[PDB]
Amino acid sequence: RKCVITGKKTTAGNNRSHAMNASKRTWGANLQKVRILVNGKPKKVYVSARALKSGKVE
Amino acid sequence: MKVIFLQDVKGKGKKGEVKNVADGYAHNFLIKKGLAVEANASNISALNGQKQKEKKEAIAELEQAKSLKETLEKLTVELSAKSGEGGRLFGSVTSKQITEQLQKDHNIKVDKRKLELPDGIRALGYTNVPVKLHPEVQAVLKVHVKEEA
RNA sequence: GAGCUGUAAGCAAGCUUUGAUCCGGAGAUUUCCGAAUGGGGAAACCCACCACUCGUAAUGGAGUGGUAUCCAUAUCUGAAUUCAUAGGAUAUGAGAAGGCAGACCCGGGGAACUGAAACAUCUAAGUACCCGGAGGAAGAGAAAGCAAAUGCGAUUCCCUGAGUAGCGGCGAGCGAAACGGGAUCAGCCCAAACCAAGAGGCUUGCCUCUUGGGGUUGUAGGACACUC
RNA sequence: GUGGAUCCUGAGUACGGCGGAACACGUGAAAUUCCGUCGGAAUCCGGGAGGACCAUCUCCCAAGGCUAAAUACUCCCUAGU
RNA sequence: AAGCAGAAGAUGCGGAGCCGCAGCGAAAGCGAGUCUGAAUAGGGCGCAUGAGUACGUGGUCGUAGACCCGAAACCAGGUGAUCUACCCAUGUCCAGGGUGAAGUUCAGGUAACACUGAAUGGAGGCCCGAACCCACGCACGUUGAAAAGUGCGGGGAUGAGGUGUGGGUAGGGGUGAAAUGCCAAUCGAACCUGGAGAUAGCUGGUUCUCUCCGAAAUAGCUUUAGGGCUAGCCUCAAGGUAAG
RNA sequence: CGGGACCUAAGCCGAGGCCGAAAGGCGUAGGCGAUGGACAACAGGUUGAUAUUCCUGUACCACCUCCUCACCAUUUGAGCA
RNA sequence: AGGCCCAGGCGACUGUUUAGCAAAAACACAGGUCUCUGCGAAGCCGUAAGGCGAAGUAUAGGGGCUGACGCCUGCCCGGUG
RNA sequence: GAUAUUGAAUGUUGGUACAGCUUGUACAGGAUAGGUAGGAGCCUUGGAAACCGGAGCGCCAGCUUCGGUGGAGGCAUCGGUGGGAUACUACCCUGGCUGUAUUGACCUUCUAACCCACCGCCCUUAUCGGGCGGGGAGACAGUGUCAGGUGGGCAGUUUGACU
RNA sequence: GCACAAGGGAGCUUGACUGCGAGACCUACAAGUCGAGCAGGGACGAAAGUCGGGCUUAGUGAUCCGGUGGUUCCGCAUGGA
Repeated sequence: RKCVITGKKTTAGNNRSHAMNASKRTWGANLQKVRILVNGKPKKVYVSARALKSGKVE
Repeated sequence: MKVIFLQDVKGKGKKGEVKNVADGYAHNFLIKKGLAVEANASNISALNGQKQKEKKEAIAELEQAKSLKETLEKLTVELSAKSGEGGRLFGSVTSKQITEQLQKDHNIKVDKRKLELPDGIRALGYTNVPVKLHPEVQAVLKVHVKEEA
């Protein structure tokens, strides 16, 4: 589960609430399963939104 | 993102109506329908080239046409047609007769619609025939008719 | 260079000065399982297909080789769908899976007991553990750096700085850097701009697409013109 | 080596708001860096840093890549303590 | 010091670096003065009554497990449904006797089936009772034959039934006709290895001899009362020295 | 004869594939998996240990001709499934 | 190979349970009742796929309370859902 | 709930690039005076005076305007006012409106993406998925971020001493 | 303990001041209490002389962290902040 174009994957980190508790948390990626012609043909794979805007064609 | 429209958005925009078109919807619709094309350096340069080419073509087409057309139109042309007593002409030389005259005499090759004459000359004299050489420029043709035999 | 066919007594029988046993260098062979790879599998078990060979009058049977998956190149096919693709078939592939040493290291996850005489921030600690990769070392590395002087010039590691600054329920506790002195010593290529050739698109006289020539810097450098 | 007619010097990136992590640094005035979202620059007449920030000054050209040497370890081998 | 040459050494180079000789003030800063202060005033800290530095022995302290043994417990990674709980697929077992439903046929009988009586009937989480299963009342055993039994009697025994084989549910969990029950003789949170030599203001132990001196069980504080700091009491060394 | 060169349930494995920090989980095709289904031997003796396996008789199941035989057919053409 | 009778309490009954102290008045049971759910049901397992519900479709499936059969479940919606 | 995935309209309320212009008195006064320069002149059949309706303003003084009937004269330096003179160029935003394109938001209908646990074909002996073709909704939902409310379902803890 | 008023009253005033402070009590520590006297301005009083809170003992709790006013202070190169 990562963007095929760039190395964008699910990262991890803490979740500091009031009193600075240290509950563990995960950070996802805003990626969608849209059609892109990464190869000679379209494949409908995951791709990051940040990379989708003004980037590779759909 | 910016696009080079190929057809109407709110009216035919083949001239490249550069705009901002909601990149998502822009891509989806314009690409699925071919309504436009990406506004990159290559496509922009191609559009500019095609546009300047057609502009110069039209400019030349109008320039070459107006000049000699008017210059020659400033000449005198004459023909002959029988007439009766009392000046009652036996016929009338319409635009078709004048077109045939200019085609067989001077070889001007002007369309019968571009050169029109509704009054239907019935007089045995001289007359100036305006012409729609250009939507903004026009010239007259000094036509003449005289008795025959 | 004269005892030796082990530990291990032997009982028996044999090899050795044409040179044994023995020592070292390079080789042959290496049943089955095992990443195990033809299929299955209760590890060392069972069952096959295609070729060559043995044998029977035939089956039946037996010996050698090939027959997993992923990935790269190429060839033939190539449905919905008309071309075309997905997909299928074939040949090349010291390519690759697995542990290893209970160690060193790069990164992703990631605790609690404990201490604070309780305890939640904090400490424990990015420790243990788990995961993926290689090397003999790995990481880093030639300043968009330090530094504030008639200034040093890639990283790395050692002594100092220093338990000083600073951080901290300003608690417990945590903890530097640079200068300085040392061990070593090496700096280099690409993109960009421009130019030669060709290809496709006609961006129709313009555009990018590929190999090559090119140049790499902050006293700014390169292209361009020229001197070399 | 000479000139600044003209061109280039690494973009969805440097950074910014939001929620985190590591830098001795616990969000504190918090520089610098990495992260996941959105916004988004100049490009030499330019840009970054000097522990918030601004002007002068000083140093350097990031968003491309490689680099042995001094460094850590021993499962094992040879010799010796 | 690092480091260089040197037998893993001593030695030589290496003054990079640290401490003292000047202190005061938070700091600018001043300087045997300085700070405070309006102020030659007064007072705080110092000199004038200079001695520190580097090694080695010993006492003590702080960080490492830190005096030796001792937990219950916590986290991470793994093994377990061959016992037991439930579920799934497929087989197997229930000797004998009794009861007698619905229904069906016939007879009576009503205008008509309603209704009654005879014949077959063999349903039942039916009855009594073997194998099998569960243990409920009592005795023996409790260093037993057995880390949960035996002897007598007891309940169910054709439907919520017992049982063989194979398979699934693995702990911050599963299962449970539900008791805090079972999960390999361990379960209010299974077992193995690591963190880990966890921590323990708690108990126990702490190994040769002589000699000089010689206490306490008291005050304050304390998330503290069986703990800890200061003071009180003891000892060792150097000074004032005759103050007690 | 109990099982393998016969089939299959639960369940597991599982190309491709879908998911997910990694490790990995799910699952199509396909295949494993009897505790099921189909399958050809029975009756008398033998030794100290084996026996519906050895000996003595009668038999059965699957398959091929070196031969044997009768049938059809060699293209509305036998035969196989 | 049955001791029986009189009378009351508890539980409609048969069944299940604290292996290894308590077999019961405990649990469940058929029944009643309230509530949720219109089908990619709701609920549940799982980070997500993928699955149970269910090769079901409101007379069907889940959750709570009471437990056959005869009579009834009376008042209060101020407080909390 | 905001944002990316995720836009097209019909109307709609602000602001931009074009546009349309009007609001102005302390009194003195014939009055409604804001000034700074140019100022001895201007409109008049492309028509005075008067008349009436409507639009606007307002310190209710009144003015202006536009719609038009009626038609040959109105206005102005100069006479006086007071701090400052009335005809043409402008501004100070005191004052309200309409049109075109973007611009952002509000509330409306459509479809393009997104979905498919709806189908037909092929991949393919496949109830997985994935390409095509129809239909269903559709800027929704799902997904990643940020925030608010609920949350013993779950986790780490605390609950003093003298007596 | 106060009638020599510390208890009553009448006038003027704010010493209910600023820097200090020889030396003492109490105290494990922190802390608390008295204080003649010096200097700068004052009040009362002709003067002397008194006034650094109440006739005297309880009327109040630290550190850290925050807020307000004044500063010959410092301010990560320079000048500011």
